[PDB]
Amino acid sequence: VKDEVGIRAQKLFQDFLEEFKEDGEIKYTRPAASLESPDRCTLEVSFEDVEKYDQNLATAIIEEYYHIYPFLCQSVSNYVKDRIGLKTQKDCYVAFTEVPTRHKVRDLTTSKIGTLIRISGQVVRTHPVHPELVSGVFMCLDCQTEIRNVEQQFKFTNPTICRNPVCSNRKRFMLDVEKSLFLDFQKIRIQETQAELPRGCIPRAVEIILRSELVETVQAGDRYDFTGTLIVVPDVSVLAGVGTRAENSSRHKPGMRELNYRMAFLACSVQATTARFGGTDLPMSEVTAEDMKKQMTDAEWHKIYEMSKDRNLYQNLISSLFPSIYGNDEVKRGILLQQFGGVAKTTTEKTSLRGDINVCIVGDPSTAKSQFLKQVSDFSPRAIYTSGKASSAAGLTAAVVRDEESFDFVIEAGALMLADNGICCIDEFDKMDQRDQVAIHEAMEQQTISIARAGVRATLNARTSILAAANPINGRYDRSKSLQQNIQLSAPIMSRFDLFFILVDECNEVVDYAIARKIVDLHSNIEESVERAYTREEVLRYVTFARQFKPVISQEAGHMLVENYGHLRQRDTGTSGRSTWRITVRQLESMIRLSEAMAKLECSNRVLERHVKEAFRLLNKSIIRVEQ
Amino acid sequence: LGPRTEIANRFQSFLRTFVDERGAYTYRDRIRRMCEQNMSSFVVSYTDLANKEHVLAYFLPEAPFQMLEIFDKVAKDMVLSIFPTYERVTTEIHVRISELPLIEELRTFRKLHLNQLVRTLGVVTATTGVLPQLSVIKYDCVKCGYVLGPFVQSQNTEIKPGSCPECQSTGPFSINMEQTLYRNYQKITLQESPGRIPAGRIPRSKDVILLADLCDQCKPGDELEVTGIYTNNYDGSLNTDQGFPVFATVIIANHVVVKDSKQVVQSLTDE
DNA sequence: ATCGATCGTTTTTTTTTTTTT
DNA sequence: CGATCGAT
Ligand SMILES: Nc1ncnc2c1ncn2[C@@H]1O[C@H](COP(=O)(O)OP(=O)(O)O)[C@@H](O)[C@H]1O
Repeated sequence: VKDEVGIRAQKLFQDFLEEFKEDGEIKYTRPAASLESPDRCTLEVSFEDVEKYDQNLATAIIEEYYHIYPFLCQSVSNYVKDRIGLKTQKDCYVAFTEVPTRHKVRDLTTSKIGTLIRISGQVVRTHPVHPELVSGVFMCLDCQTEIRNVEQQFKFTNPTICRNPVCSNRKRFMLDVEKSLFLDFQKIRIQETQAELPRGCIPRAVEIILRSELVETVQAGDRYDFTGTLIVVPDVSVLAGVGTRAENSSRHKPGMRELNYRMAFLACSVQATTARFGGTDLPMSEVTAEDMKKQMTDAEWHKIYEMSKDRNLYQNLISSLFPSIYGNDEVKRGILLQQFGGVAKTTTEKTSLRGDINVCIVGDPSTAKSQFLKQVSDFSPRAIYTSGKASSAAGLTAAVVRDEESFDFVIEAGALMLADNGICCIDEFDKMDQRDQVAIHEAMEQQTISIARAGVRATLNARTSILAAANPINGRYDRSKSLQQNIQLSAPIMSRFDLFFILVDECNEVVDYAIARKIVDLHSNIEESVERAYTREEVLRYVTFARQFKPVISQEAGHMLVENYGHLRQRDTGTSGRSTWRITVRQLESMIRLSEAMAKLECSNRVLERHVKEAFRLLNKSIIRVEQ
Repeated sequence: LGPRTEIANRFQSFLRTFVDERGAYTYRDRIRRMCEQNMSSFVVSYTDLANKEHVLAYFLPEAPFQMLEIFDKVAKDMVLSIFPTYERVTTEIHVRISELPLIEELRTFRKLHLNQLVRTLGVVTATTGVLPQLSVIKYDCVKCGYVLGPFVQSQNTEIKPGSCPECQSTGPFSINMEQTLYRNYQKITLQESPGRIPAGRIPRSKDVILLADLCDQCKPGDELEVTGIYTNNYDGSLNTDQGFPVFATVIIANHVVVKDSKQVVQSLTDE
């Protein structure tokens, strides 16, 4: 038999890593040790390590793989047997990696089979889980049916001759779906590499298949690294293949099937890169291996305590993410509270209670209100941005279909709608048509929305806050008309938005030259930016930690937010004579979570009356800022 | 057997022994209340089942089929024995469960879930109308002109014995359109809700079977909770194959629950 | 067991009307 | 074109 060399090879590979494999340690025993209890049968193996210990079985491997492949499972079983009292339930999935060579859709021939190569592309027109009972039990009819044999080939054949008797050799027993061998896969398609975009021909597409553990972790918009298991495809029928046809015409002494095979492709490894984030128990670049609530959730307390303790870190952090930017210092402190948590109570079945807050920008032209947010897509997770007219109202809705593809009417998603716990802000809120506008009129507040005309019990939900992009009528803040005529917009959204912070433009020479003095350290290609206080890694980790705390109110300003709000509406008892304005409890709700988040800054629970006072100050800022 | 007799005995010494509601147990009398309204859809508590004897949680999944059968047999042998008055109208029974500490969303169930205890929900979509199938195997001999007789039926399998009044002969035959037992039917097509999707792509779906007792309750776009169990058509055409078996999956309903349920609904506390 | 004579065997289409946003 | 079925 051919591959007994491969048998002994991975055998003594085990026998070496049965001892140490890496510095008195092994990287593929503790994965197997976690395996031992549930026995899930997936273990990736480093391809480098074949060249480390086995001394270039890569070329012993990377051609006759498809035939050798099954012997690796027997090898796997032999591994698990040595130290575990073992039954042959064991199996072999593999998710190979540590492989160098990266080829594409063009170097395809008869000579490319049985390899392990890594390849990318795109993901399109996905398709579902569709099981397989590959195996069973089948022989003659009478008694002699105990058949756990090798009958699991792709080309399936109930017909078997016999095991013990002289009995039927076409009349089969019945089937076993009970105590036999089954498994799963799916099927999707892939387009040409967007890293390899030549002219002329189409995006030649490949067929693709996935084993058990690979499943439902592919997804549209993602590039990959496969195995190189190009196939002889056990196909059944096709046209246009009018080549010569053959079949075994046996010995003369004193069934048919037309043969035209097609191609597909199979793979048993994935690194869905460019699509990987990780929360806080992932060890980052900067860590501190310590004990904590969880693994690395705040094990950098050794610093994050410090980043939660200073009375200076407020302003320092206000200045630790605008190094390349200069403007007012109010949104530079308020906008983070949009990204910073809210309330997060633990309370009744009254109704959904919200954590997030509406947020706005207005300003004169060319003020880099865009550059505030152009980065934010690159900044936060879940929170990817484009414009609203960057798509249709198949941004909010999906693309409305009136032709038959699966059931002839499909509006079940959107573009705003898939921003769950991230914001997908938009620009140009003034000239956009009043369709998504009145959709947002309740989709921001009552985050539980429906449609008709194509509804599969339409109940969708927004999840996050927003960033606005207004601009005045004349392009300038010419004080010649009221704000209600300066923007020519509605009331309730001007109250739904509990925070405005308009950016006004002027002309004073020192300012503009000071900006160019920013530019002094924008192209000094060494030192083209300004100093900082806090690195990004610790910043986002502190952010990722500061939520898990259960913020609380028991504070006399919590008792006497009645007092500050009574004064809020005492001074706002007017705002009715000269160009009347409106007060409303959304303002209170917003101040509440605002004060709460302002104390969530503290890495502490339990609201303090300082936070109320600053929140009152800021609300006063916003409302007097609304003053004409 | 000695032990394999004790299943029904456990049911019998359950339904009139495990008692709550401050005495005078439900299944002492709830079965009576089922016979009263002429329902034949008694439903069982898994909570209360475990509160009596935990043993039948592991003795289920090896064949919940036979568990359910060996239960409803007990319901008959109790009912017609104490209510022989019953023995005209329907005289056939099956039972239900409504306590499974689990919701499997769709896109969650795989080859491990084969032919065993299940729960899941979804949304209804368009499906068939109202039809029956058969329930018993009987044909008619024509060599001797006799009846082949009634024959024991397997779920989707042939019998064909030689034994019959025609000198156990007459391989050929014909079949009648009467003297044989029937069974209503209806289907469903289950989709997943627009709330609990993976947030923006096409959804998944599998089909579900309801049976003669179970029809004319559902509708397109209705609220639901079902135990069901995982099916397998055992061959969607195995042969020299695709790059893939053309297999499929269904769920067969044991106990369906509506989650709207806009009728007069609740049981009675004793006080 | 072997050969031969018995039995039974079938598949092909593209486009127009009213409806909904 | 395939399997059944009978005898030699
Ligand atoms: N403080 C600042 N920091 C960095 N860039 C600035 C600053 N102020 C103005 N700019 C520049 O001014 C430009 C503003 O244009 P922008 O406001 O995006 O146009 P629009 O007014 O159409 O939104 C940006 O390209 C930005 O680089």
